[PDB]
Amino acid sequence: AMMNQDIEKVLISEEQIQEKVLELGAIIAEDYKNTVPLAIGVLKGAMPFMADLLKRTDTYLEMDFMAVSSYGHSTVSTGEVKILKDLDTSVEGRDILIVEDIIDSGLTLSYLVDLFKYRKAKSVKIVTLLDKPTGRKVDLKADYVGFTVPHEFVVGYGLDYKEQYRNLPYVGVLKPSVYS
Amino acid sequence: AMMNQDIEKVLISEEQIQEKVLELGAIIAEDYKNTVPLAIGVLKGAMPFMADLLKRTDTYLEMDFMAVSSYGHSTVSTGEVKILKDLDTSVEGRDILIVEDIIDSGLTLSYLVDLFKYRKAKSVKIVTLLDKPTGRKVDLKADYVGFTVPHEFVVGYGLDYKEQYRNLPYVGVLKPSVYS
Amino acid sequence: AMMNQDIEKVLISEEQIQEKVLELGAIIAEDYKNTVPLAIGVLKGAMPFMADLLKRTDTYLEMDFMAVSSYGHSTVSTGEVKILKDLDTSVEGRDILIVEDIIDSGLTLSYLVDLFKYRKAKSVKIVTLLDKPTGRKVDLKADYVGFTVPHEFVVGYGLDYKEQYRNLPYVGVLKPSVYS
Amino acid sequence: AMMNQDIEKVLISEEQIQEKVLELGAIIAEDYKNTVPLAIGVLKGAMPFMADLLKRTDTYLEMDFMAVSSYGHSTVSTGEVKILKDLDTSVEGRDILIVEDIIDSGLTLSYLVDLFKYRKAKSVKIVTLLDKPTGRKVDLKADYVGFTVPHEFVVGYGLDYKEQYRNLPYVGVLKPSVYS
Ligand SMILES: Nc1nc2c(ncn2[C@@H]2O[C@H](COP(=O)(O)OP(=O)(O)O)[C@@H](OP(=O)(O)OP(=O)(O)O)[C@H]2O)c(=O)[nH]1
Ligand SMILES: Nc1nc2c(ncn2[C@@H]2O[C@H](COP(=O)(O)OP(=O)(O)O)[C@@H](OP(=O)(O)OP(=O)(O)O)[C@H]2O)c(=O)[nH]1
Ligand SMILES: Nc1nc2c(ncn2[C@@H]2O[C@H](COP(=O)(O)OP(=O)(O)O)[C@@H](OP(=O)(O)OP(=O)(O)O)[C@H]2O)c(=O)[nH]1
Ligand SMILES: Nc1nc2c(ncn2[C@@H]2O[C@H](COP(=O)(O)OP(=O)(O)O)[C@@H](OP(=O)(O)OP(=O)(O)O)[C@H]2O)c(=O)[nH]1
Ligand SMILES: [Mg+2]
Ligand SMILES: [Mg+2]
Ligand SMILES: [Mg+2]
Ligand SMILES: [Mg+2]
Repeated sequence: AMMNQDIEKVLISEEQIQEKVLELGAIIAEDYKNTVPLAIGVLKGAMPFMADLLKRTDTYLEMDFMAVSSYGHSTVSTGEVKILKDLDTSVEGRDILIVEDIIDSGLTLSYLVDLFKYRKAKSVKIVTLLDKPTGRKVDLKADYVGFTVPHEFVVGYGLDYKEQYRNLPYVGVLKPSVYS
Repeated sequence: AMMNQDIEKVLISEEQIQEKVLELGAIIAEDYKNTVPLAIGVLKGAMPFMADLLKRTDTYLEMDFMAVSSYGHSTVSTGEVKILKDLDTSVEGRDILIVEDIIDSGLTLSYLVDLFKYRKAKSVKIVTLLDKPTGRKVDLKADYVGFTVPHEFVVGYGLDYKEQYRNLPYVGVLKPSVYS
Repeated sequence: AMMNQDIEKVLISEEQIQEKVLELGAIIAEDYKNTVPLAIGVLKGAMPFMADLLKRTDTYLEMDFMAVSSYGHSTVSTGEVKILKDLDTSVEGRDILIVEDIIDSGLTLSYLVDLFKYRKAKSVKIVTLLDKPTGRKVDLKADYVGFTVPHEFVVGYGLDYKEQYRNLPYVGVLKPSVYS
Repeated sequence: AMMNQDIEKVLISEEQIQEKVLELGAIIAEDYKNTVPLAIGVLKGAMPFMADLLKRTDTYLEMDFMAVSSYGHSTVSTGEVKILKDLDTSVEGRDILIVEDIIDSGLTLSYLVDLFKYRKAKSVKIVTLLDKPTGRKVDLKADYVGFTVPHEFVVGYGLDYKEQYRNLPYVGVLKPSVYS
């Protein structure tokens, strides 16, 4: 019983992830050299990428995190979600950088973006490791993108199937037999 | 030995409060007869008034509550507050009735008002037991008001000094010897 | 369309509730005359009763509130729940009084009781408006009880059916046709 | 202009951290091969270490997180803290692995340890990257330790001074001129 045996194929190895993280980190450090931004991750999936990205971003910055959950029907259509943990600091006047593992529908993330704008953020940018424009249900594009990927359910490096596989150091596609 | 000894004068007796609450309840019941509104109280102070008001509001309605805290000096400027407990249901398409004990500066309350408007509320109205408009730091008008009271620090019927005196059935003014 | 028309029969009218609230309040005020207890309500159902009870409790006290939600299978068997809003003050050394609308299974409430004991409460007592020893799934008895009632689903005065009827000023039994 | 100029000395380089993390990950993967543990990080500081550790832990596991804050002077005594974000799943019957960046006083961590034991955890173990046992205000031993470090205030790899320097890929000591 080993996780590797559940993966049909690899999409992005650890080597390529760390390479792209090094690239995005250096770009972000230069873009944010004249401000102390508030970098925000949405639990749970964004944590591994956010960890590796920010330690390749050589500039002063603060971290924070938010936890949200679905309301049921309203979340599936407008992205409105229940805030379980709000930010530990105010958004007003801050340059916000949202760090995400993947953008698929974009519903929830667009709700948070405009929420931070309602809270009078100085700016709101997005950096995502993976982008799936296929399943997009609102006009939302990330400012920084590590990889664009097909509409195929992947796992690893923060992305789960029923709360497991988040700890893989790579991203891959599960064998169809894994699903249940 | 007893709280009444700390009270210098009674500003609004229990009898007066229940008379106006009976009045407000009937008005609100008429205004919301063709909708199932979401009646929201902001902890902790609004709890006694919200309880007695909806007891007098003979119409179908749901209850919910929110808890917030300040970000320090940031809240004092725009009223932005940390959400500790969001609503249990979505705001979109709902008629929101915010139940408050008192509106003084209005900073925090206006922030929640436009938060719910950002969340696509069908309508957002405010009913407060006490209105202290002389303290406003923002333009915010309550739609339903029990009493308008002078620019003074009161206590009782939800309103606390250092977390005490909320359980008084009336609204009064403390003797200056109490402040420390 | 009026709520009264949905009630098959009344269990406790408003007059009897306020009478019992006056009785329990005076008992609690004497028992807690030599301490400033922390009175805690569990949202949402306990709010109306907690409001009326504490304003008939003529002694110094503090209020607080907690919000919890179910985990699924673990909540149905052991009462363990997710804390959505924790207390705003520490429990250590405090005399805790939990104010509840009804005790049926007792699972959740016994989890919170022993949680406060784990947090080194000086004492943990319970006051409940209604008690249904029928559906009890753990040995838990309230210290103060307003009314013992049969194993029949009631509504009003904080108790809901699908989030409605909480605002009734009395407790009654819905007509069977109301259910869906 | 750059953070490295604020650092007086590097205590544990990035290369050393990843070597030990690789070691810890393999050990933990062996110890948890016959269970699906719940790996819990305490925000914010544990995020970088937790990310790299589970990347090296080739076994099935779930991730979760908690957020807390202090009650003022009360936390300093028994470590009791306000829960801002509880776990997303129940603790009962689960093998809990708490992932920490550093253990200094141990007050807060011991409180969470016995909280999870109160919630009927099957087991509760602790892995910390850094151990500062000379600062203990309670008897708490970590089961897995990366490095033991002297009684000194460090920064980097999750550890902050006034919310900054978390994003350093190493652990260092600030120049005294930085403290204000
Ligand atoms: N494993 C995996 N997950 C995907 C994929 N695409 C989207 N998700 C996740 O599914 C959840 C719901 O996503 P959607 O709302 O449909 O799309 P969105 O990501 O654009 O919002 C999100 O987080 P969540 O799962 O609700 O939270 P968490 O897992 O981040 O804690 C998202 O991260 C994928 O290809 N693989
Ligand atoms: N006792 C008392 N309180 C007043 C009075 N006027 C305002 N407050 C309360 O003080 C807190 C902050 O007041 P302001 O910022 O000045 O006014 P605002 O609430 O309208 O913004 C609010 O709640 P809070 O105290 O932060 O929350 P909670 O106590 O409801 O939990 C508000 O309800 C008064 O005359 N007497
Ligand atoms: N209307 C009504 N409700 C009852 C009755 N008996 C129990 N409940 C409610 O159902 C929910 C689950 O109760 P149980 O866990 O089965 O029993 P317990 O009350 O002893 O814990 C509780 O709150 P909750 O509904 O989950 O939260 P909230 O409604 O207090 O927000 C409780 O208040 C009843 O006769 N009538
Ligand atoms: N930078 C740094 N921090 C240390 C050091 N030792 C302890 N801390 C952090 O300070 C906070 C309180 O520390 P103590 O109460 O003294 O030690 P304890 O965490 O073991 O109880 C904790 O997290 P926190 O800061 O309150 O939370 P967060 O920063 O993880 O969000 C802890 O992680 C150190 O040498 N350097
Ligand atoms: Mg997931
Ligand atoms: Mg107050
Ligand atoms: Mg209910
Ligand atoms: Mg810190």
